[PDB]
Amino acid sequence: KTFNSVSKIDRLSRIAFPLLFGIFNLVYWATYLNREPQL
Amino acid sequence: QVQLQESGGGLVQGSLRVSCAASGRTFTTYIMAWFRQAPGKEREFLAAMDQGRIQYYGDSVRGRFTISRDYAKNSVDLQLDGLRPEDTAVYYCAAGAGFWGLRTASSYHYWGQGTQVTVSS
Ligand SMILES: CCCCCCCC(=O)OC[C@H](COP(=O)(O)O[C@@H]1[C@H](O)[C@H](O)[C@@H](OP(=O)(O)O)[C@H](OP(=O)(O)O)[C@H]1O)OC(=O)CCCCCCC
Ligand SMILES: CCCCCCCCCCCC(=O)OC[C@H](COP(=O)([O-])O)OC(=O)CCCCCCCCCCC
Ligand SMILES: CCCCCCCCCC
Repeated sequence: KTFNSVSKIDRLSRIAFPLLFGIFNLVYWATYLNREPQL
Repeated sequence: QVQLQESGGGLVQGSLRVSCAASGRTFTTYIMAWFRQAPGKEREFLAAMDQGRIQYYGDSVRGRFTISRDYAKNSVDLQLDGLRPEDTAVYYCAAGAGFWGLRTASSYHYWGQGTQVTVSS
């Protein structure tokens, strides 16, 4: 009786999806918060 | 990508008309302004015109320079009369929302390349 191995797609997605989402948040907030003119 | 082309003469002995045409964005709801930069001096405000057809002028060029806008063509024109030797400078077209401004260059996000103007006695 063999069993399924843990999906390498899942294994690398666990590190990829949070990492890319965090980098996107970094870039988005950095490029949008500092946008208005100043005196 | 937004561009602000300018056109006009380069040398006068005198009347002139410097025009500015916008592309890539409709500036109907923006303030369109003309600035001037002489060699060594800082950039200064000549004129501005608002969506409400209201005209603001600098003290140095009040009553001489006349600003107008063609909203259909998305352009701003400046008629120059009574030119003098100290009017020699690079003239810049600009468009903005007028935040903290209508007189400060920092309030205008879009800028033209600039057009040289010279007056010879
Ligand atoms: C987020 C995407 C990340 C992609 C990472 C890409 C990682 C990658 O390329 O791995 C191969 C993947 C299948 O890998 P996965 O871990 O799911 O499947 C296991 C393994 O890869 C073999 O298929 C089996 O071993 P064998 O052959 O019988 O010896 C094993 O059987 P068992 O152990 O259960 O008995 C399977 O469990 O299939 C693709 O073509 C990717 C399409 C991705 C398209 C993605 C489109 C979004
Ligand atoms: C995984 C992401 C990593 C980081 C990528 C870059 C992040 C950029 C953050 C936002 C930057 C920004 O000001 O907006 C860029 C453009 C929209 O430009 P504009 O129309 O606001 O001038 O916005 C866009 O067109 C979207 C920017 C994000 C790229 C798409 C991400 C899709 C992710 C799908 C799942 C992996
Ligand atoms: C990964 C977390 C990135 C956070 C960027 C925004 C922080 C707020 C700065 C005001």
